[PDB]
Amino acid sequence: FGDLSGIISRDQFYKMLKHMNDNDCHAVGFFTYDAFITAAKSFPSFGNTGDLAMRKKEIAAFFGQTSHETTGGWSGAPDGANTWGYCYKEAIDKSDPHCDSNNLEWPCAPGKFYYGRGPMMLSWNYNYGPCGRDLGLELLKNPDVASSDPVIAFKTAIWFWMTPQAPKPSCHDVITDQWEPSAADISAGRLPGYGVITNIINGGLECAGRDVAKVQDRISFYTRYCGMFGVDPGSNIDCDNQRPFN
Ligand SMILES: [Cl-]
Ligand SMILES: [Cl-]
Ligand SMILES: [Cl-]
Ligand SMILES: [Cl-]
Ligand SMILES: [Cl-]
Ligand SMILES: [Cl-]
Ligand SMILES: [Cl-]
Ligand SMILES: [Cl-]
Repeated sequence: FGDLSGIISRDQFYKMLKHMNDNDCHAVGFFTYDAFITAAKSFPSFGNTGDLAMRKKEIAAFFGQTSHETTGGWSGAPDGANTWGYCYKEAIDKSDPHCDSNNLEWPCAPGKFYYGRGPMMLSWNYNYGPCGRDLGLELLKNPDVASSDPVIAFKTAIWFWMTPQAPKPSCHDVITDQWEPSAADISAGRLPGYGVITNIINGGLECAGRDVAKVQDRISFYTRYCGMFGVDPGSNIDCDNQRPFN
């Protein structure tokens, strides 16, 4: 129980991530199926909640979102932009420390930068802190471990997926039909669906029509992957008519 090898095979993993080992990509040989499988064993509920179709849809949504975060695709890329997931393992621009001091719980270590790392492009002291505590890693003091070890990389992404950050539910709860939207969520058009997941991850900079291009890219990866798993993507897939969470 908690081994996802029966739900997603090695062959499906590398077909999804068709171009991640290409010359045009940057984390060649870094993200492996073995690493993903190992990481997932640490979050037993992930990919093991609901019936077969639900389990597959969770994996499709997780890869849809992380593919976008790490994408190196472009219009006219070989086999389509939605085949270029996992091309990066961290932010290109590493100049910003990403240290937030408002309502500070999580100390920034001097000379350390909390730019995007790993499949979810985990950023900011207020993510590295609780993630490191939950995983037993000193991620604040050494945030580069999240991009030097593929299992750790995946564990940071799955941690993010599984962890609610009020008022946002976990991505896991949304995709497994466990999230009960508040009446504010409903009046805001945040209905359960992949669109809310986009909203959780980066809604402030993308949803309500703020960046249609990025949202469309998230959706293209997701629908491709759903087609490969033979599951239905569902409704409320877009977030252009949703207010961001805050
Ligand atoms: Cl699991
Ligand atoms: Cl492998
Ligand atoms: Cl596409
Ligand atoms: Cl650093
Ligand atoms: Cl949008
Ligand atoms: Cl289905
Ligand atoms: Cl559908
Ligand atoms: Cl919407």
